[PDB]
Amino acid sequence: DIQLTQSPSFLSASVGDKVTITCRASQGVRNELAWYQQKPGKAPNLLIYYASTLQSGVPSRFSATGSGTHFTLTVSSLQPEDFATYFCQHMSSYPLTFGGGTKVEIK
Amino acid sequence: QKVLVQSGAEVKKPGASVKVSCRAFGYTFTGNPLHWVRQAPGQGLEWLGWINPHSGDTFTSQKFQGRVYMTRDKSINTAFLDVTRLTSDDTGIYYCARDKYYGNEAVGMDVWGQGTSVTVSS
Amino acid sequence: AVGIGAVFLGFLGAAGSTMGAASMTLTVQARNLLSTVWGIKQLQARVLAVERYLRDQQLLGIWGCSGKLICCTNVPWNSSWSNRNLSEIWDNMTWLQWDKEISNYTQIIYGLLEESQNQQEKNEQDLLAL
Amino acid sequence: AENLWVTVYYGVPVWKDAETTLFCASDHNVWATHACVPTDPNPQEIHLENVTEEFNMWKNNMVEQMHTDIISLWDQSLKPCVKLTPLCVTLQCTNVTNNITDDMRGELKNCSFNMTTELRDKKQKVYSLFYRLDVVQIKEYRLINCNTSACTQACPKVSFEPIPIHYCAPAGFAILKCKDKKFNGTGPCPSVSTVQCTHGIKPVVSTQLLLNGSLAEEEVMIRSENITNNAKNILVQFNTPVQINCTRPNNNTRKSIRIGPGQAFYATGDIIGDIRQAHCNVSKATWNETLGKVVKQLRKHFGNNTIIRFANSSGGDLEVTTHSFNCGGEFFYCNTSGLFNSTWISNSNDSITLPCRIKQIINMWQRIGQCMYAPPIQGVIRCVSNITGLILTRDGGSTNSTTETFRPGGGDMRDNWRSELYKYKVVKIEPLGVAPTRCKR
Amino acid sequence: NPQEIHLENVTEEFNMWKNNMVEQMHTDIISLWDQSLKPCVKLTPLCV
Ligand SMILES: *[C@@H]1O[C@H](CO)[C@@H](O[C@@H]2O[C@H](CO)[C@@H](O[C@@H]3O[C@H](CO)[C@@H](O)[C@H](O[C@H]4O[C@H](CO)[C@@H](O)[C@H](O)[C@@H]4O[C@H]4O[C@H](CO)[C@@H](O)[C@H](O)[C@@H]4O)[C@@H]3O)[C@H](O)[C@H]2NC(C)=O)[C@H](O)[C@H]1NC(C)=O
Ligand SMILES: *[C@@H]1O[C@H](CO)[C@@H](O[C@@H]2O[C@H](CO)[C@@H](O[C@@H]3O[C@H](CO)[C@@H](O)[C@H](O)[C@@H]3O)[C@H](O)[C@H]2NC(C)=O)[C@H](O)[C@H]1NC(C)=O
Ligand SMILES: *[C@@H]1O[C@H](CO)[C@@H](O[C@@H]2O[C@H](CO)[C@@H](O)[C@H](O)[C@H]2NC(C)=O)[C@H](O)[C@H]1NC(C)=O
Ligand SMILES: *[C@@H]1O[C@H](CO)[C@@H](O[C@@H]2O[C@H](CO)[C@@H](O)[C@H](O)[C@H]2NC(C)=O)[C@H](O)[C@H]1NC(C)=O
Ligand SMILES: *[C@@H]1O[C@H](CO)[C@@H](O[C@@H]2O[C@H](CO)[C@@H](O)[C@H](O)[C@H]2NC(C)=O)[C@H](O)[C@H]1NC(C)=O
Ligand SMILES: *[C@@H]1O[C@H](CO)[C@@H](O[C@@H]2O[C@H](CO)[C@@H](O)[C@H](O)[C@H]2NC(C)=O)[C@H](O)[C@H]1NC(C)=O
Ligand SMILES: *[C@@H]1O[C@H](CO)[C@@H](O[C@@H]2O[C@H](CO)[C@@H](O)[C@H](O)[C@H]2NC(C)=O)[C@H](O)[C@H]1NC(C)=O
Ligand SMILES: *[C@@H]1O[C@H](CO)[C@@H](O[C@@H]2O[C@H](CO)[C@@H](O)[C@H](O)[C@H]2NC(C)=O)[C@H](O)[C@H]1NC(C)=O
Ligand SMILES: *[C@@H]1O[C@H](CO)[C@@H](O)[C@H](O)[C@H]1NC(C)=O
Ligand SMILES: *[C@@H]1O[C@H](CO)[C@@H](O)[C@H](O)[C@H]1NC(C)=O
Ligand SMILES: *[C@@H]1O[C@H](CO)[C@@H](O)[C@H](O)[C@H]1NC(C)=O
Ligand SMILES: *[C@@H]1O[C@H](CO)[C@@H](O)[C@H](O)[C@H]1NC(C)=O
Ligand SMILES: *[C@@H]1O[C@H](CO)[C@@H](O)[C@H](O)[C@H]1NC(C)=O
Ligand SMILES: *[C@@H]1O[C@H](CO)[C@@H](O)[C@H](O)[C@H]1NC(C)=O
Ligand SMILES: *[C@@H]1O[C@H](CO)[C@@H](O)[C@H](O)[C@H]1NC(C)=O
Repeated sequence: DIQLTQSPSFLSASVGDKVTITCRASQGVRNELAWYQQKPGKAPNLLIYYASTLQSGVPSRFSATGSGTHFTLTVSSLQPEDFATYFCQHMSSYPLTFGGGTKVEIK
Repeated sequence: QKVLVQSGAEVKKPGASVKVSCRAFGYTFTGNPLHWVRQAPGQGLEWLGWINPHSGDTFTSQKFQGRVYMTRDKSINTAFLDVTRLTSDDTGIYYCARDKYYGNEAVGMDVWGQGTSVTVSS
Repeated sequence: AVGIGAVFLGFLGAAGSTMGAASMTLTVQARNLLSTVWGIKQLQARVLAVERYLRDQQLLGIWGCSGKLICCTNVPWNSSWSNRNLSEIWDNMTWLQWDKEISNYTQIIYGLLEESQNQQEKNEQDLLAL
Repeated sequence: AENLWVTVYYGVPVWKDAETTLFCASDHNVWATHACVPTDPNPQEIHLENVTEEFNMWKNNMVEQMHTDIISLWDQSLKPCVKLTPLCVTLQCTNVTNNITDDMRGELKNCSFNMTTELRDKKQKVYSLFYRLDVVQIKEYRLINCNTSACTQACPKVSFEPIPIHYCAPAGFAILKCKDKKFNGTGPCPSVSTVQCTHGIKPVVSTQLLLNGSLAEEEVMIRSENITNNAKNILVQFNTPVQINCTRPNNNTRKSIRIGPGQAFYATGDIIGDIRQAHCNVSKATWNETLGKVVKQLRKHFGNNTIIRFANSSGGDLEVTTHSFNCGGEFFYCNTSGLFNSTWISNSNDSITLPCRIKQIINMWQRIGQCMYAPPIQGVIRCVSNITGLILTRDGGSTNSTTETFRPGGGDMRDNWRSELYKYKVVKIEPLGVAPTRCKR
Repeated sequence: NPQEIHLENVTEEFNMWKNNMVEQMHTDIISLWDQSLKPCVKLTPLCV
């Protein structure tokens, strides 16, 4: 399968600070990437598709950039309800696999 | 308006068969494909596969072929996932998700069901 | 990415899609055009629908585009009708906006197609005479 | 260096605003569903993505078509019934005074009169209990409609209960539905769908209170063609229905008098037991909280510090000045004075009782010279309904004062249909189009 | 000269007791009987 690795696994930050989370893919995907957010014991929600486009209704503070193997998700200004498990998932070839899981925690 | 609703939680013995339903509201059922994914307790999301409600074509992950089946009924706008030979490793929340599917190819899962909890124990 | 084939969006589901995508569902809209106070609210409406469909079919037929959903013609696109390039037409605009834009030049284009079809028929008759 | 050519596309998804004749669909009654297409068991709604459509409830032709259809069905249902031309005679009327309450003083007239029989050369002396609103003194009285037109008795086997009706468009036409919640009936709707026909709309005839209608799924909705214009009726749609219990408790007796060959007139013989006023009950706390919601929604349009007052209807016919409706064949006109009587300043189990007067001679639509006589209903009658909206009218409008007064309104039933068809429009598909392409024939 | 086309090698299922032609003829006959009597005199005075 295609391996998706994430950095950092855990992260402590304050409201108003900036968070940058990196997804790295063993194989090359041009823009076949999706960023999701899942809260504790709740269904996941889509944040980014095509690695650079916000999902409708997503706050504009979110942003993402990257092509090939290196991708970054940026939260410009942390918000109180933005603490959740962040996922990055590829769809270039079967099967579709999700990232390890990045958890943002308040400081 | 786009919503997906599943059946209730299931508790089964090992080796049985479980049927998870998923009905769509607010959008054309045949107009998008449906992913079937699962999340184990405290683990990540495992991609079981996805089905095309219009043509009826299905794709299952290579580590699930011959074990999990998918079907749909357009008359009631529902998609069924049938998982057989249940084991203790199959416990978790099954999710049915609508893909954005712009350009007749996978783009992203934007609408998700409430999640059906399936448990397997002796 | 990965795909599993085409999907069905409904009767007018492709209304909001681009012209390139909307042209892949022409038949979907095409086949739905034909089908004592309430009973007489049906007869004349059915007649009107039949007349509208037959007017459209005759209009297509007198251009040489009979029995076709996409039809090329010998009438050049006079740029005065529209100055947009194809790149911004077929990939960044829908058919409703196009109908809004070109509502003024419809009948002259229709007459041009009619006369071009008549010329084509006469030319074919002349050619087959030899 | 373009070398572009015309290319004809047939089947293009493009539509234009159009007016056409929608036909009825539904799953003895006045609303003739026996001439309606069967409704599909699983109606299909096509959800149009990226489509934004201009809607206007106050210029919808669907309302006019529904008005015409309802009037036509009402006229058709009454054609085969008995015409009470002989009923126009001198009436010897006395006061019904046995077991009557202080609120029924002279409300019922015991009227004796001569009448025709099946034999042309014979007459029968009969009597009936009429209502004070239905007779006018010439001890000698005559029916109110006698100097305007002869009244047609309603066929007793036909039921007045509303049945849902769907309005499906013909071929080549589509019905666009606005799914946008919080939509106020005018402007761009970005959430649009295509439907073969609407939800089942019940033709409920009511004044000053919309009954058995649809409810707003988000909050109370205020709609007006021009809110700043006091002459325009304000349509209020509730989200929580207000239960109203309306009863006539008189144990009426129906007798039949043969007025001709195969012609029967249904008279009110005698009331078994006590005689007391018909009335309606509305929960007081529910009405208070509904009025609070209406006030807080109206403050958005008329300012945050304005005083919002609810008062009585200004005046006019009994149809408009009172909540007029039908409850199991009998026509109620209820004095809605306990409802719209309050002032609101920005900062248990009892119920409001609305007295009601029953009428048999009815002018349903605003038509002079076409009246209907409702036969009496055998026994006590009760009906429970949902108040789902209001038809208000703003009083005055001068800038001198900071107080706004809203009074109940109605009369024109087009507003009643408009509250249900506000989220619908009809369009005609234009499948032909011409586009530029490099292709050449 | 009405034309009858004789179908060879054709066997068809017939049922006289479920024929809609009978119902249509019944309706047409009743309608014609009603129509013929509409522009006639009504003997309402005769009830004496
Ligand atoms: C809003 O909706 C609510 C709920 O749908 C409406 O309330 C319902 O109203 C209907 C009709 O008004 C009512 O049904 C009647 O119930 C009566 C009591 O159970 C029945 O007696 C009555 O049957 C008689 O009438 C029918 C036609 O109306 C006949 O088909 C039937 O054979 C009966 O007629 C016989 O009896 C009468 C009286 O003795 C006699 O005159 C006749 O000759 C014949 O012998 C109906 O079934 C429901 O019970 C109501 N339900 C509730 C919960 O209240 C409400 O009216 C709606 N509001 C508006 C404004 O439309
Ligand atoms: C409704 O409109 C939206 C846009 O307003 C449509 O989404 C757009 O779809 C196109 C093609 O499906 C996308 O183009 C793609 O862009 C990516 C990245 O540049 C490229 O790799 C692809 O090859 C393709 O060109 C476009 O990005 C996308 N826009 C957004 C904001 O998502 C949508 O498809 C429309 N819906 C319907 C039913 O037509
Ligand atoms: C209405 O008037 C009629 C007649 O005027 C009343 O019928 C009479 O009832 C009494 C009993 O109280 C009988 O003795 C008479 O023979 C009846 N007369 C006829 C002609 O029927 C009737 O009771 C009155 N009803 C009401 C409500 O006042
Ligand atoms: C029914 O008709 C009879 C006869 O026309 C009426 O009785 C007459 O009443 C008038 C007064 O209005 C007298 O001058 C006649 O002498 C009466 N004649 C007879 C034969 O009684 C009777 O009043 C009528 N009934 C009603 C209710 O109007
Ligand atoms: C009055 O309003 C109540 C509440 O909306 C209606 O009760 C609903 O009836 C529908 C039937 O279509 C059900 O699907 C809902 O679940 C009911 N809701 C509740 C809270 O009971 C009631 O039917 C309405 N009555 C009338 C006569 O319109
Ligand atoms: C409307 O409300 C009044 C009281 O507010 C009701 O009158 C009561 O009716 C009950 C019948 O169940 C009697 O037992 C009581 O004695 C009555 N009390 C009074 C003060 O009248 C009336 O019944 C209600 N009507 C409806 C249709 O709900
Ligand atoms: C609304 O309330 C006013 C105030 O009570 C009503 O005016 C009354 O009208 C009656 C005649 O029906 C008079 O006897 C009263 O004296 C009037 N009241 C006052 C204070 O003068 C008015 O009728 C009510 N509106 C409706 C439609 O009933
Ligand atoms: C509607 O109800 C109101 C309230 O009862 C009526 O106003 C009353 O009218 C009577 C006249 O018979 C007065 O004695 C009361 O003092 C009035 N009460 C109030 C609070 O103003 C009104 O008249 C009724 N409307 C109709 C048309 O009868
Ligand atoms: C009948 O009663 C009304 C109201 O009580 C009264 O005005 C009328 O004069 C009475 N008629 C009689 C007693 O004839
Ligand atoms: C009928 O009589 C009533 C009361 O006598 C009156 O108000 C009405 O104007 C009359 N109508 C006609 C057409 O004469
Ligand atoms: C409410 O109606 C007004 C009438 O002009 C309109 O301008 C406005 O857009 C409507 N509200 C919304 C949310 O569209
Ligand atoms: C609404 O009515 C007021 C008062 O007559 C008028 O000034 C205003 O122009 C009207 N608005 C529209 C949109 O017609
Ligand atoms: C009405 O009167 C009839 C006849 O006396 C009786 O059978 C019936 O029970 C009465 N109904 C009520 C509600 O009193
Ligand atoms: C109306 O009647 C129903 C059923 O009897 C009852 O539950 C409700 O409380 C009543 N409401 C009023 C306002 O009388
Ligand atoms: C209207 O409200 C006033 C309170 O100021 C009260 O005195 C009066 O009795 C009310 N009238 C009705 C008919 O509810």
